Order: sequence, then structure tokens, then C-alpha cells
Amino acid sequence: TVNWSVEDIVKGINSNNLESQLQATQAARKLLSREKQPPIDNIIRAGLIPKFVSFLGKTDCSPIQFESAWALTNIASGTSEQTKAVVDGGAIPAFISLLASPHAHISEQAVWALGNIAGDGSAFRDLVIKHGAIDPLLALLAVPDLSTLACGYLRNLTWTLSNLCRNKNPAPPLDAVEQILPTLVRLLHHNDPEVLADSCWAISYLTDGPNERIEMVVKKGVVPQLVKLLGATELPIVTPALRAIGNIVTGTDEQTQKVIDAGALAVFPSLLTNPKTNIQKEATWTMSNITAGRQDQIQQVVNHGLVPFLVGVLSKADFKTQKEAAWAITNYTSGGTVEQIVYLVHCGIIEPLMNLLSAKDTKIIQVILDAISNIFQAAEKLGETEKLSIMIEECGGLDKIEALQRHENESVYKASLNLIEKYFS
Amino acid sequence: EKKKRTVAEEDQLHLDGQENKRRRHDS
Repeated sequence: TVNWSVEDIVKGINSNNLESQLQATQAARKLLSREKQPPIDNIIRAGLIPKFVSFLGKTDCSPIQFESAWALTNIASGTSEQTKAVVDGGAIPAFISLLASPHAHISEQAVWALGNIAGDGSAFRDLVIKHGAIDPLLALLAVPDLSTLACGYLRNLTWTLSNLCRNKNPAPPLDAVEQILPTLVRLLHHNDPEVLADSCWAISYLTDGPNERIEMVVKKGVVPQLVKLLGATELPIVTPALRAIGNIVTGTDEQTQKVIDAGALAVFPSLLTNPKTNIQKEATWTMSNITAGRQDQIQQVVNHGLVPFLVGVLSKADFKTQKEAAWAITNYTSGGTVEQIVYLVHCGIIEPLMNLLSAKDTKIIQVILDAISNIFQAAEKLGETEKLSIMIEECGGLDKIEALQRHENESVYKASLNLIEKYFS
Repeated sequence: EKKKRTVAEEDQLHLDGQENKRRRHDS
């Protein structure tokens, strides 16, 4: 019951009376579940964790199993030090044993607890896996139709599975990922918004790594569903779906092509103008890795009408987004055909590119100077350098370039002078 | 070439991300 002192909780838990122990454990749970500043450290210092862990095994008193599971879940929701206290008390195998509880609310609470422990970081994630958590977790989801499961239960299962997919140095064990993926792909087709969001997060973590990890995911055929979720009205779904798509196009040309083949580029007029600045940034970053691809992939960018959207972002966007756009342009001009590059200029890339040369940011200045060099090399292939030179002078570009001559950074000077020397002298 | 996802000083979740831990409320 309500607002016990820690002193009274300890007295109750130290009684040799299981019903007294239950009342005291519920009182601890309520303290730990209040809105403001749960006294986690006070409960830890009182030495209560080993008793709570012992209560997880009291099969004939399912209420104290539930109450201690909740209390421990909330201690483990805290700092790494607080999560470690729960693990140090032997809680991981006790919670795994509760996954097979005939009481659904107790099984669910154990799922949640293991999610908190795994969510601490890669070491505790891997320790939860070594204790054998994955088989019984997946067994709870081995049903013909996920819709027969309680919505809250299914959401907790999905979230906990996503933490087993989360974090790097190291990434999760390859065999654990393979074991989880088929269930994860089913969750990715479930019609609940929170299950969809957490499934996308899981996929985004799994694709955040070397191309071999990306391939494990792409082979399971998820890209079309990711592209569908790219267009969800829910921002909590779009954000991780976009991260996952973005991760995939950091991969091989073939992996990138799967994204293009599933129709992803048709969603980018909206993504590149999205009111959430983080979405615009991630979408432009994604575009920059696609224009880093083959000439036929650059051509698909052109065919979907996306070069004017890059011109737009270069013209006006949050500065970090403009940066990604500069990179998209330098990549485009690096790998593209002469005709592709010419098309870029006709779309109006030069003036907004020149205006960003005012940036008090060294990296983007280098990136922009590189693109200009690239565009000049295409123009002389057509023997039209002065024509481009004129365009740069008129919009004030030449002024900035000969300003970048007095610049502090090595490579910026050399790039600036060489431009002046070859095309403006 | 391809830029793999980067570490910005605060851009792991960057507050638009997924909760790695959750406390159960109502008591």
C-alpha cells in the first residue's frame, strides 16, 4: 500500500511471513512507480534486491512474483549502476524462467525487465542472450496471428526484441540476429503503430553496420515494407523507417538498387520538404549516399525530379541539412555524366552553392569547392568554362572565392587559387 | 563514396529516438 517508509518495507520483507513480505513488496513497487524521483538508490542501499530476486521464484504466490518483477523492472530502468545492481543479484535467469509463466501479466513484466537490462548496453545485452532469453521470447510470439495477443503484451515483446538488436562495439551475435529476424519481419507487418515503430527501430539498428549485416536484413525481403512505412502519417514510424532505408543505401550498389526498385525515391519530394528538421536532414543524407552510386542510379534521381528538391534544400534549410545537400551535389558531380552535370546547372544549383561559401564552416567550403571544380571539368569537356565563369561572377561567386584565398585552412587556399588561376584569370 | 552513419556529439538518439529503458508507472 501507499507511501511506506523504506524502513517499514525492510521490516516487512524481513518478516518470516510470505503475506507480510508481499504487502511490503507491493509498497516498494508503489514507491518505485510514483511520478517524481523514485527512491531507487535508497531501495538498493537497503539491501532489498536479493529478496526481490528470491521472490521471482515463489511459484505458489504469483502476486509476489508480479510485485517483485515490477519493483526490479523499475530499479533496472535507472542508471547503468542501478541496472547492474539488479543483474548482480541474479535477476537475469530468474526473469527468463518467468517468461513461461501461465500468468500473462507476470510473463509480460519479465519481458519488460529483460528489455531494461539489455537496453543498458552491448555487454548486458549479450549476457541476456547467453542466459538463453531468445528462444522463450520468440516462443511467446509463435502464434498463427499476432492479433490474438494483447496489444500491450505485443508492444512490450517488440520493444524488448529491439533492444536485443540494438548497440554496436560489438553488434549483436550473428546467430542471435538470424534467430530473431523471421519474427521481427512478422512484427514489421503488424498493424499496430507502436509495434511498427519499434520494429523499424530494430531494423534500423541491424542495418547500421558493415554490408554483410545489411545483407542479412535485405535478404529477408523487408525493403518494400520499409518503403511503405516511409509514407506513414505517424512521425514515430517515419523516423526509424527512414533511418533504416538510409542505412541500407550506405551499402553496396546492389543493396542500394533494392531501395530504388521498391519505389523509395517517389517518397522524397515529401521527405525533402518535411516540416521536421531531422527528417529533412536524414532524407538529404540518404540522397547523398544514393548520388554516391552508379550513373544509372543518379539517373533515377534525375528521373524522379529530385534535383530541384536538392536545389531547394541548398537554398533554404537548417544548416546541417544544407551540408548534407552540398555532399549530395559533390557526390553527384563526382560520379555523374557530363549531361547529368549540365542538367544540375540548368536546375539552378550554382547560385545557392555560391551563397553557402559564406559559411564559417571549413568542411562544407572544401566540399563546395570540389563540386565547382567538378562542374568546371564537365564544362570544359563542352568547352564552355567562361560561360560558367560568367554565371559565377554575376551571382557574386567570384568575390567569395577570391576571399577564400585569405582563408586559414591549407586545402581551401589551394583550391581557391587554382580555380582563379585556370578559369578566372 | 558512401558515408556510413556518423557520431555527432549528441546524435545517437538525439531526443527523436527510441527509449532504451522504461519505468512502469501508476503507483
